[PDB]
Amino acid sequence: GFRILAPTTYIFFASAIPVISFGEQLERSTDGVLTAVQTLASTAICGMIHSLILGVAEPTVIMYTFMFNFAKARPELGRDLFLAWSGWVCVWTALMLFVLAICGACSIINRFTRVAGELFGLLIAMLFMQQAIKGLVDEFRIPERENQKLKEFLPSWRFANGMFALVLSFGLLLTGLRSRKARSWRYGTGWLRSLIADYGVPLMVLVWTGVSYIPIVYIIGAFIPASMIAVLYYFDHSVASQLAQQKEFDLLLLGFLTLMCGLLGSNGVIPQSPMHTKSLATVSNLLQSTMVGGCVAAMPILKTSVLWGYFAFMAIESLPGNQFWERILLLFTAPSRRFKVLYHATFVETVPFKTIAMFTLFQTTYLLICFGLTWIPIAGVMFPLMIMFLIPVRQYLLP
Amino acid sequence: GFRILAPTTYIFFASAIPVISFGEQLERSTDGVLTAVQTLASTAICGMIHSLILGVAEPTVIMYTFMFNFAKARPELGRDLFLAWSGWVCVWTALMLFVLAICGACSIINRFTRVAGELFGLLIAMLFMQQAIKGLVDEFRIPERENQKLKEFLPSWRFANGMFALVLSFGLLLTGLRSRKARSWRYGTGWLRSLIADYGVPLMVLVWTGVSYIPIVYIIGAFIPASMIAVLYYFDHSVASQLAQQKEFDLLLLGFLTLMCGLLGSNGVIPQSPMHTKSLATVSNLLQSTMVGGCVAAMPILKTSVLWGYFAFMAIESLPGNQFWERILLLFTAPSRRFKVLYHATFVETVPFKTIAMFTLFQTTYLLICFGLTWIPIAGVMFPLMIMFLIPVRQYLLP
Repeated sequence: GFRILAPTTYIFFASAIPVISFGEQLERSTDGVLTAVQTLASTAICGMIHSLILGVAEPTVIMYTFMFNFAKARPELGRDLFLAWSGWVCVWTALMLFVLAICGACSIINRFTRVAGELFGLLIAMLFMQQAIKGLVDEFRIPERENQKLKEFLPSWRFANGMFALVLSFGLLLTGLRSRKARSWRYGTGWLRSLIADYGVPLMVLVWTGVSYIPIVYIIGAFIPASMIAVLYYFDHSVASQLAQQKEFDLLLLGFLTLMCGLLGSNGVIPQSPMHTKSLATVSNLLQSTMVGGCVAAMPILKTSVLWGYFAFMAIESLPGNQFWERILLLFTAPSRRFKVLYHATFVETVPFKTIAMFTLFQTTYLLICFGLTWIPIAGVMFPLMIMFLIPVRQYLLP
Repeated sequence: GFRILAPTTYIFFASAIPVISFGEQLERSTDGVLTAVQTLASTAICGMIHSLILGVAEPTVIMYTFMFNFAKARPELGRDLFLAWSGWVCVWTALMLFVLAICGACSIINRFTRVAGELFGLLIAMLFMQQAIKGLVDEFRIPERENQKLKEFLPSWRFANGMFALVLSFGLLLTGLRSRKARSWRYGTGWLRSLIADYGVPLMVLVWTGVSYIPIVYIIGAFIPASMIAVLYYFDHSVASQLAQQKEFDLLLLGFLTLMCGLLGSNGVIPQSPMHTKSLATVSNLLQSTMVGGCVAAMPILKTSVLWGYFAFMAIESLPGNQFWERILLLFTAPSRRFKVLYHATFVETVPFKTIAMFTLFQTTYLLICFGLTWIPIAGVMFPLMIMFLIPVRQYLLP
């Protein structure tokens, strides 16, 4: 009992915050049509089923968002219909997962984790910090979409938005890095050290929210996002398999549920799976996701610019756990101080010339291409294919 | 030419910021009677004379302030008179320096620097961070002393004061520590590294102010502060002598000038002297203090909650350069992680038992005594004597 209780307590909190974050990310991105709790169901239901991985990632929210752009501008699909349009999209999505399924899943292991994923994890954090800055911008004049001619808006912008967005956001960022850091903090007590460390992010929810409160032809055309989402989730959801079953220690299934949660209103999350596994070498998803059922009423009771402190924080968190970022820094670094960096297991002796680390320029080029393309439609459609066209091919081209 | 130009450029900037800070510290503490520039003269005049040390320290401003409390509450001395009351105080002050002078100066070297000063430097930074927090508080409702019933005040408090005090203050603190830090910043260019490091504090003036703008029986009784100020300035001004003429490489004079700058409207500054000396082993005060004459018109042209980011920053800066603080931390530290701290030259092998480092409790007790006493009059008078009564005596008592 007490043994599984600890991982469930920890992982529940570390899973809910980005899920409710992506939730209100839909409360705002989708004009209120998709709420903060409707995101909680797409994790809690499936988590309670399983007969970590499971959650709602930002590709889910970004292609939900793009679907919103696909339906809202096109003449007569507008809104209100969208709720089920996700359903008929999840028909083709489910069937793509069914067609490829375990047969296609057998091949995934070799290419993606070794070279390619480092671009994925960085595009997520890139666009995630961007959609943290837009959230900083939201604490001034966006109230128009929220309401019209309201008492709040006037001098809560150039003035009160300072506190609002700025203070609580970055303050949460800094004081919340105490979570990742507090284990080896020198002047502290070991018995409670990891009490403040492990739960440091939601503890900083409470701290910073105490500081805050101190004051159809188209249905045929729906095969494209399904087919693409297939190749995307084969990367993410099976990276949960490649990362939960690591060297340190029903792959189809998803489709069955895509039709479900598509008809009502999920994937293998990249950061969350690894934290779940290390508990048993020093069952359990139902307890967490039951308390995510408690988080459906707790996002209610819970009842905000700190959130963007998360968006940016949780964006920054995958910087050190990303060797292509260590390469982007140690690429735009200097020549002479580079010698003082003696620690750096990724360079190694065999390629002692920094010109042998020169390619990173092309990983970067492909990423900046994909990011310059994500901010626009058509190409905001085709960003996983940019990965597939270019990166599986380059492996032979490399030397 | 170019050789002295560099130290004058650096030291001018590093000297003005606290001097103008203490200046408006008087614009506010002394109800506007003592301005930001009247503090600049008490450095520039004397600096131009000398035939670093010289400046205005916070003991000067704190006993100027206490003199203000001595005159404002007492029935008929009130205000406007105060300007010259400092003069007749500087009569007794000058004469105390004259009476003790070089004869008394001969004895100062042995006691203070070795054990006692560590309490001084910490009481300054303590009360300095406090008077940074009061400056954070000033960006809301203090406008009453500034004016009555003004357009600014209403919703520039719970709202616009957030930005005002909070943002610019702590933001300056963090980004301004780039000054002390940027020398060994790894991913940077060596040719300009110290350009951004050395001038990082005033460069952060410009950065954060670009971020800001983005939007008589009593005359007989005057011998007490003179006599006390004597023993105080014998510590500070001669610590400038003990620190400029260190082992790495007109002691009376002050009195003559005390009568001067007392009649019109200074000391050896603790942090500033050492930075001046290391230039010549790899004359000059007139150039700096001439450009402080330029800072008299530049505090004008210059023409603010960032300042308190300094008060607190410049308060924090003397934490690492203070072994009694390293002791206060490594005193309230933990037992088991203390062993991992292996770096710590102050503990040493001879006293390997942490109970031999136990006394710090009495240094601390005397400091918390003196700070609990500084916030009140009578005892806010007698804080250097608390040093003299207790600390010169304890040296024999110690073991």
